[PDB]
Amino acid sequence: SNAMKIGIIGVGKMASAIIKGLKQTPHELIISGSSLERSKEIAEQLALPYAMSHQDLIDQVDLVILGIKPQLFETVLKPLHFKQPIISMAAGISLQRLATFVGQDLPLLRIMPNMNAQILQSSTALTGNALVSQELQARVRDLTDSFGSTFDISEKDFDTFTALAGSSPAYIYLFIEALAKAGVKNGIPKAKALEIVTQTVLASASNLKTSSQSPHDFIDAICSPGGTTIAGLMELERLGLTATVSSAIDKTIDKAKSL
Amino acid sequence: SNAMKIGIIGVGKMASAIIKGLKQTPHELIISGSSLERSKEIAEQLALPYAMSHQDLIDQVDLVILGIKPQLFETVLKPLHFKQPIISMAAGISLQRLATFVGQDLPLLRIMPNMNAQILQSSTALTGNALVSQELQARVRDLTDSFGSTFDISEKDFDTFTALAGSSPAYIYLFIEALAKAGVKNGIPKAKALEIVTQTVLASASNLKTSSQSPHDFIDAICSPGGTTIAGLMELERLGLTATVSSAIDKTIDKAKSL
Amino acid sequence: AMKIGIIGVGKMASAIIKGLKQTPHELIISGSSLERSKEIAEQLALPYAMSHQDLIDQVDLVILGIKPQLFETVLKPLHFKQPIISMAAGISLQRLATFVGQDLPLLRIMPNMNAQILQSSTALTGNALVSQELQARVRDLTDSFGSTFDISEKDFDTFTALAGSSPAYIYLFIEALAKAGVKNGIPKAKALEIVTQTVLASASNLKTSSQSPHDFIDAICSPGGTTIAGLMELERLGLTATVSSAIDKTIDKAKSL
Amino acid sequence: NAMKIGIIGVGKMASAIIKGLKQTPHELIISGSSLERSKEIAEQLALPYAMSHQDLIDQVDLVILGIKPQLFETVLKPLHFKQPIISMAAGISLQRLATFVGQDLPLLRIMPNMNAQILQSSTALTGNALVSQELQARVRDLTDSFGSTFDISEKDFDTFTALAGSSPAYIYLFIEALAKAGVKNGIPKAKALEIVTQTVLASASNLKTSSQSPHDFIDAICSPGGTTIAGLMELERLGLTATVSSAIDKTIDKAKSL
Ligand SMILES: NC(=O)c1ccc[n+]([C@@H]2O[C@H](COP(=O)([O-])OP(=O)(O)OC[C@H]3O[C@@H](n4cnc5c(N)ncnc54)[C@H](OP(=O)(O)O)[C@@H]3O)[C@@H](O)[C@H]2O)c1
Ligand SMILES: NC(=O)c1ccc[n+]([C@@H]2O[C@H](COP(=O)([O-])OP(=O)(O)OC[C@H]3O[C@@H](n4cnc5c(N)ncnc54)[C@H](OP(=O)(O)O)[C@@H]3O)[C@@H](O)[C@H]2O)c1
Ligand SMILES: NC(=O)c1ccc[n+]([C@@H]2O[C@H](COP(=O)([O-])OP(=O)(O)OC[C@H]3O[C@@H](n4cnc5c(N)ncnc54)[C@H](OP(=O)(O)O)[C@@H]3O)[C@@H](O)[C@H]2O)c1
Ligand SMILES: NC(=O)c1ccc[n+]([C@@H]2O[C@H](COP(=O)([O-])OP(=O)(O)OC[C@H]3O[C@@H](n4cnc5c(N)ncnc54)[C@H](OP(=O)(O)O)[C@@H]3O)[C@@H](O)[C@H]2O)c1
Ligand code: NA
Ligand code: NA
Ligand code: NA
Ligand code: NA
Repeated sequence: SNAMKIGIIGVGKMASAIIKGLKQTPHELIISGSSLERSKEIAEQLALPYAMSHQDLIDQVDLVILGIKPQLFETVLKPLHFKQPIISMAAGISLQRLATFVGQDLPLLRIMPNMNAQILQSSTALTGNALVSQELQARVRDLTDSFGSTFDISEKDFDTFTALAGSSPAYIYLFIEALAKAGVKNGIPKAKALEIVTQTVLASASNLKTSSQSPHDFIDAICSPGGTTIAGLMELERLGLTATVSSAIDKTIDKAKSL
Repeated sequence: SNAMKIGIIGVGKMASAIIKGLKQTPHELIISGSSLERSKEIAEQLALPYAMSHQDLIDQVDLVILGIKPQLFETVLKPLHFKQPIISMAAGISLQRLATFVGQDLPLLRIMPNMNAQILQSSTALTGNALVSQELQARVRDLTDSFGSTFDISEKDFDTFTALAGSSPAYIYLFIEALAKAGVKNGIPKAKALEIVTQTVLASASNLKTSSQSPHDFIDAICSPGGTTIAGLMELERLGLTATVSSAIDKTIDKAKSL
Repeated sequence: AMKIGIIGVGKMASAIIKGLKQTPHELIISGSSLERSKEIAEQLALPYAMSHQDLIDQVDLVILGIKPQLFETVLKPLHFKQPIISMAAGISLQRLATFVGQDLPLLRIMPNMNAQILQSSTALTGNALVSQELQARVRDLTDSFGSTFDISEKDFDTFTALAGSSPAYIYLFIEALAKAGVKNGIPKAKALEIVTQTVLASASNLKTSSQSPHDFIDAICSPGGTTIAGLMELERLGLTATVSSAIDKTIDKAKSL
Repeated sequence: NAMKIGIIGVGKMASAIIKGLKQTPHELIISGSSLERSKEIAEQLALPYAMSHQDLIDQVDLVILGIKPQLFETVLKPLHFKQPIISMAAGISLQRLATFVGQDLPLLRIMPNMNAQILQSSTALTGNALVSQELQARVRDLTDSFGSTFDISEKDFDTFTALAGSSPAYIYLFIEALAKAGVKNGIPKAKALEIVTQTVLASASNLKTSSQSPHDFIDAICSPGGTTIAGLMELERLGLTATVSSAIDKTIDKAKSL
């Protein structure tokens, strides 16, 4: 059948998020944690089969997905013997470096998902090494489409995409929290302030998405002469909002590079 | 019939946006611009009846909507004789001040919409003076629901809501532009960078909306220990993203207060 | 064809006379002292008056070229009897009526130094005594040394910053580009030639195009390129905030004058 | 005395010089990042396309490169060049270009800007040791067709890139800042922008035709106890000059690292 068996090594927050989307596929799933005790425990919570070891996982599966953090790739992967294509979700680790940990004869793929996988709206980058066929990439693209959208991104752009899509949800939340806290400062209860700004963020992003106008086109439209919005906007300029965000993205990329 | 005749005095960007939603109602619409030449010209563009003067507008209508900027309220309104309930969309002008321009015997309402009215997803505050009945408020709430959602907000909170919902779209766009420009700095074409971040902003806001978790709960989930996201987040802290946004909201509110 | 008189002729007033010489009107000037009047009249190839009042009695229209802080001192002891045009920053039509009279049509202009090449961007406005006749005759005057903007008086201080003061900010900006050129190995004259020509062309491109400045910025910023690196440095150090705060200060000063 | 000129990579900048190239006697042909893209671009620009880069190279007297600097190595090494080549790329020296395309070719660099769209680019031009008097003169006619041309030595190219290639973006951010200051203070954006754009245009024209320096002009415009001097000292306070200089330095750093 089109159905394959997929094993996941390391199941934390990001891997847990993509499981939900993977349950909506025909495929069979099996997991493997940091200890056997931990594996049973999360297999409990997710209602899925667990493996007795990572090698035990590897020996029965058609495709492996790696959910461990990048700092543990060498330690965890080198002692193992892989036998199928592997997908890494890890920031900062190239396909070339993965091949040294895992083997030069394996088709290897990289994805860069985000926590919006939780609602099947991840914005996920996908790329493969020279051993990945058209058909295999398409099969994996089916997997990524199950928990959001999929972007065909060159590997040389993966670190930048990690910042724009992978990490940015946190920056978006801090920004949202900032508007809401400012509502609190100024008289509006937190829950109410959050509801208003979250709905406004949603609507503003849809409006941009479906319009041919740029972000600056909208800003010109919204800033009435001598109005309240231009006052707030020049305060954003004075305090360096744009420089702040961009510097943050630079730091994110720098970290991805050093990993 | 339930249908009324509604006249709009001053039709710029914000008033143009709410027309689309008002066309989806049973009601009859008529507009009135800055000059008769301008009125014909925009009635042309919107495919609607225009009035020969503001008084000409006032004499045939069941409800007036004011789309002029706050700085022109005194100049434009005092010479006129109003005969029906009026809705003001203007930032910074209380119902009490409007009554001095327009009359102490009129039911008066305030709304605070945003440019997302363009896609019928405005987040709109609504309030009325002591002359507004339950039935009239409900009829006007029907109007506001035609171009988005409606919030029952005390007038004392209108200036803060103006900042959180009315002006914030511009701040959201500048923030989005900042992420996208940072993608450009780092190798990703503008259009592509915008597509990725706009979709991520959309998805992140839906995820927050439908979840019981706070923005900081999500941030903890997204920040892997020693990872790329915590690096970028501490850079946002170092450069004062939260203080920046909040100071901007303060400036927005200050301007609303001085108007 | 009227006889037009100018009281006070410094930098701005001198720049404006080149354009006025190309109108059919007759001109006469009056300075800070008889000697100064003659010195100035010689170099402009124009007649001069023996005193401000002597100027006033023979002239259809007065143009004021003195600094705002001299308006009271210089105008109060005179007796005007024509429409007056003020080019002064900070001085309202209302305040001027206080110095010269409540029965006079009074206009304000706000030109800039580009009058020298007849390309000033000049705001024009008048009080309640100004017919659509008079505003027309005066608009012909201002079109002689550039373009004319019908600007309401409430917007004059801002126009003053945007068109009147801004040439100096533009020049500091150009100078900064050229100094940056010098710092990095290109001679001052050559860098200034390059930059001036680039500013000139850029603004011509913007003017004839339907695209916004930010649209052009998007076209110019190649992904991973040099321009986006420089642009984000400008954002880091606050170019936009800095210009805006300078404009606010210009407007604050206009207000307090 | 007419060449055929071929163009490899056609983005914003390359599309901008076409208009001037069309006013020349020379024949033109293009080649993009795929055959599908070549035809879309040919459609938009009303110009012949080649079936591939080598196909372009094989039938052409001169090659102009409009690809990004980051792509030179990947795109140029596999090909076999057979004629003089003009690069418009930031940051890549003639010496480095020769390692990608061969040591036996006359090679030239230009540095234009987006004002080529209206035939008013400020374009630097330089050639390697293999470029003749006559060839550079022929290239000078090419760049003269979309603006002015500056004979500048290559050691000065990264600085020229910043002053003339990148600077229009800095000029527009400045104009935009002036226009937004207008909006903040009650004047509509379109109106504000019309006023400042016209002022920048006239100011730069006055400077060009005067013998006075920018600082001379500043002295003229700053009436004692006036509004301009107050704004000027605010620019000084907040560091306008050092800000522009620092951006130029960063533009040049980037060109160096490319
Ligand atoms: N979080 C995000 O929003 C995000 C977004 C995009 C990409 N990513 C990528 O996703 C990957 C995981 O990130 P995360 O945030 O999910 O990290 P996390 O929450 O810390 O999850 C890592 C998991 O791996 C487990 N683990 C530790 N040692 C192991 C080993 N010996 N063998 C098997 N499993 C082991 C840990 O188990 P215990 O709990 O028992 O210690 C933990 O649950 C990273 O590579 C990151 O680059 C994350
Ligand atoms: N823009 C927003 O995102 C936003 C958001 C929330 C609330 N608001 C509120 O909405 C109101 C309008 O803002 P806006 O951004 O739409 O401003 P705008 O774009 O400048 O529109 C104002 C319009 O009123 C017209 N007008 C001027 N004088 C008039 C008079 N004599 N009689 C009738 N009409 C006249 C102008 O006509 P001409 O074009 O011919 O000059 C202009 O089209 C403001 O009160 C503001 O507080 C705006
Ligand atoms: N400069 C600009 O770029 C600019 C731009 C737009 C608007 N403006 C406005 O234009 C006006 C002129 O400014 P400016 O920069 O041209 O100043 P300026 O060069 O210093 O001119 C002032 C002139 O007034 C003369 N004056 C002094 N006392 C006088 C008196 N008692 N009677 C008659 N004339 C007297 C001075 O004569 P002496 O030379 O003998 O001292 C001097 O020539 C100001 O009101 C300013 O706000 C200036
Ligand atoms: N932008 C400026 O104002 C400016 C000013 C002076 C000099 N420059 C220089 O001009 C060059 C291009 O800049 P730009 O702003 O025009 O960048 P751009 O718009 O991104 O153009 C680069 C073009 O190269 C194409 N391309 C990608 N891969 C290719 C390949 N495999 N073979 C052939 N063509 C390929 C791209 O096609 P697709 O669209 O199909 O991907 C794109 O259209 C740069 O080297 C830069 O240093 C730029
Ligand atoms: Na790395
Ligand atoms: Na107020
Ligand atoms: Na004043
Ligand atoms: Na370089």
